[PDB]
Amino acid sequence: GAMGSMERASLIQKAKLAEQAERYEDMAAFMKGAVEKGEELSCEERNLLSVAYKNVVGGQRAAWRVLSSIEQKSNEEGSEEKGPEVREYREKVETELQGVCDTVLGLLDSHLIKEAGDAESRVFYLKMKGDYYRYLAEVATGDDKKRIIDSARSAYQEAMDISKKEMPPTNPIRLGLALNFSVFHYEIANSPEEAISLAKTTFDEAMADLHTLSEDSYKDSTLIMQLLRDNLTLWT
Amino acid sequence: GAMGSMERASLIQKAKLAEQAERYEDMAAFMKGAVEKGEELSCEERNLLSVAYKNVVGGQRAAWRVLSSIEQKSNEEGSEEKGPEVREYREKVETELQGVCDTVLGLLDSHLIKEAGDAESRVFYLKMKGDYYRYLAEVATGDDKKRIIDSARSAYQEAMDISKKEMPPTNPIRLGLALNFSVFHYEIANSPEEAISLAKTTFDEAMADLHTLSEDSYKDSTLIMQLLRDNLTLWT
Amino acid sequence: RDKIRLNNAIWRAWYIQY
Amino acid sequence: RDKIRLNNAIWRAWYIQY
Ligand SMILES: O=C(COc1ccccc1P(=O)(O)O)NCC(F)(F)c1ccccc1F
Ligand SMILES: O=C(COc1ccccc1P(=O)(O)O)NCC(F)(F)c1ccccc1F
Ligand SMILES: [Mg+2]
Ligand SMILES: [Mg+2]
Ligand SMILES: [Mg+2]
Ligand SMILES: [Mg+2]
Ligand SMILES: [Mg+2]
Ligand SMILES: [Mg+2]
Repeated sequence: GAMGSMERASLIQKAKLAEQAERYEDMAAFMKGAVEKGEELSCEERNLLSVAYKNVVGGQRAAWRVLSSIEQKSNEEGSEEKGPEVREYREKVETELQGVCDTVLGLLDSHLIKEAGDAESRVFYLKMKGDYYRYLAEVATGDDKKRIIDSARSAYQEAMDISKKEMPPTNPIRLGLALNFSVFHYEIANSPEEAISLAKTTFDEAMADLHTLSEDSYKDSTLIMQLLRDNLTLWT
Repeated sequence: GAMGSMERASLIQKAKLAEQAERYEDMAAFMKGAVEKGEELSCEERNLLSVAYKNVVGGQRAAWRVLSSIEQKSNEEGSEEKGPEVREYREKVETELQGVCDTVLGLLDSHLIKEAGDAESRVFYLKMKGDYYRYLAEVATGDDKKRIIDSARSAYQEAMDISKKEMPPTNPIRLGLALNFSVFHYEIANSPEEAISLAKTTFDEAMADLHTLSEDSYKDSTLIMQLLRDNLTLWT
Repeated sequence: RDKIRLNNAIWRAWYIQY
Repeated sequence: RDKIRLNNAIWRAWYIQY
């Protein structure tokens, strides 16, 4: 624990400074330290935790994709110029990406999910759980991949059940969850029909109860609603 | 030496992959490993070394500036909300930035400068030396800062003497050196008159002998010439 | 927003193409 | 090029302002 001796409030402050400086590794490290104090996170703090790790793993995924693309052109008829280098470096990125996902899922399992009381917060962490299993799924293989897919679905599905029961259809976390579960269906579980179905339903039910938009978060809600519509444009 | 067991050619390959993936820390690490094989660097390899470390320290400088700006608003009349957090995190970035500069200057002193035979390569590494002392100068204080400034000037000045003797006025390394030495004058040595004078002279002498543009590098040359003119716009 | 939207579309498109 | 130029100007301007 490199953050064990620092005040919780100071860690939260430095996370925000790191965000402004676009130092997402540092930001993740500070928020990890804050979580390990053992207190629940406020809404604001949960968003910082998510933004930090989302950007870290996002950079790794992006790098993975670049290397994967390069590797496709190589090891091919016509482009006979192989060598182990591309694979090796891609596997290096892969291992680090797995390391970060495991860290996040570790924090969630110990100790954000069980300590959550609010229904909004429980869904938030279950959505996160689904997301970081999804990211593991994108680079996994074999029996490992199968276990990961099941864990992602199970986390997403429980999140959905709670969100349908406890949250209005325009709630940004509910919308964000359905959006990403939709992506899971399309990109991981190989179920594009269910991806389209969920995305559409979510959008239409948000529109049907647009009056439920919150003054505090309608910008988030409308943005996710647009993202749903954009994915539907691509997928159909 | 984490790269000690990897082939030189493989390190050079992975540096290029890291560049494409915008993984500049990795790229720097691979090029460091290549340098430590003890062979000279080709033109292409020197550029990779520079691009890698320039981007690493560039991110750190950018983060330093963000934190420095935040720290200016705080600790001030009106905005009475201090705490040690901003300073502490800025000092953290500062220490890492110093660590990278020291690594680069270490590679240059052992063992790129002494092993250089070509006049173009000797100037390249002397320019680099000047640059990474300049970056140390931006965050240093007291007697440490004074020593750093002298080391930067000495490296730049020797580079200039060799470049005026051995290279045409449109050579991109000669132009890039004068550009950065100009910046040194303005931003570090507190000599804006000499900064303007050098920038102007460099541009005019490049224009006076524009016929010396190389087919291999005229795009680099014209770009630096434009950068010189842009700095002159700002500084006058 | 349109920047976030563009990024999203490009990321989502990557899967479809590759 | 103009992107490299813009970045350069902003970086160089920072020193002048701060
Ligand atoms: O842009 C992407 C592309 O995909 C990723 C990129 C970086 C990190 C994570 C993901 P994803 O695979 O969507 O989880 N996703 C939308 C988003 F930026 F996340 C997003 C933005 C705003 C609201 C919700 C939301 F979800
Ligand atoms: O943009 C900046 C702003 O300043 C920095 C930013 C990042 C890293 C290093 C520096 P600097 O202080 O110029 O060494 N500089 C021009 C440049 F991109 F470097 C450059 C580009 C092309 C040719 C020469 C050249 F020099
Ligand atoms: Mg306490
Ligand atoms: Mg692997
Ligand atoms: Mg459905
Ligand atoms: Mg050998
Ligand atoms: Mg310091
Ligand atoms: Mg002069």
